[PDB]
Amino acid sequence: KLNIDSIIQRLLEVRGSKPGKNVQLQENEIRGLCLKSREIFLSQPILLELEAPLKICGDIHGQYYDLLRLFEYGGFPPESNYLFLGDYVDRGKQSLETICLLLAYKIKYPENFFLLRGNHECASINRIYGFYDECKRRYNIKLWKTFTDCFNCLPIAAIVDEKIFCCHGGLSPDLQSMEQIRRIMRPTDVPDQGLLCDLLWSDPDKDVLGWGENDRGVSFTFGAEVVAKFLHKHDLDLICRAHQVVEDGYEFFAKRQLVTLFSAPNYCGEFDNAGAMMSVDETLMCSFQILKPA
Ligand SMILES: [Mn+2]
Ligand SMILES: [Mn+2]
Repeated sequence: KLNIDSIIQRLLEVRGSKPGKNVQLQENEIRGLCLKSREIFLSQPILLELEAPLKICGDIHGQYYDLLRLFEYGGFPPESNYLFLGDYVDRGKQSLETICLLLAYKIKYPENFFLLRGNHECASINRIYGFYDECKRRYNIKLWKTFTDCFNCLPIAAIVDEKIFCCHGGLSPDLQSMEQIRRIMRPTDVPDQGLLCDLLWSDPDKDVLGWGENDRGVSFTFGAEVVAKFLHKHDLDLICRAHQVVEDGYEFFAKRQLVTLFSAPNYCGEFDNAGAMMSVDETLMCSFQILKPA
């Protein structure tokens, strides 16, 4: 029943327009995106094992016209393969269009386009930071619930070519084995502590070395020694995460053993930050494309 091509065409029709212009899909169409993407998310592993070549993006937060920007720099699907690290909704003004385009591409190109869960893909959080209000304002609360059901099935982490470990937040002191991630059962809401919480909420910290307390009031911080041991233990070369704004769009930590990516330029209209996108080529060489704020 679902006309994906037409949905994608209408979402892209506003390319070039000044930021703010809405796209108005029918409720039934959005509901269809959620239900069909949810089938796909559940049919694929919770810990994705992906291969290069690949583009990797961090937080978007409903900045739809920045998402379009990313695709014009990186290549509209299927010209490149994509992995997004979560935080698609909240704070920005066009979360619906952001998430709709992402889900549409996921349905169209399920083997070449991937979405991880971020900490905002949780109903207790996106109720407060804007997605609930955007849904209510534009459609209704029932549609917001349909999105939650779909968010609850997103995968949590990826390993790219057995060398790059990717997740929204970062590491967990509870993470002894990758099998622990593969055993996480979907759908689920994100608990307030534990492994799943930490993957979506933790942060690197330059002033600690081991594990520390996190100023967010949830989860932990980790230092360079945690990072080194994790990579040595699992025979990995790099951790790739998002979750924090970085002035330059990306930022290395711990002698380039971790990188933070952030893909929303001029975040909230408040910050003066650039957005970045990481390319991994077949040789596992990492490059960056930078989108300066306009
Ligand atoms: Mn975020
Ligand atoms: Mn986050």
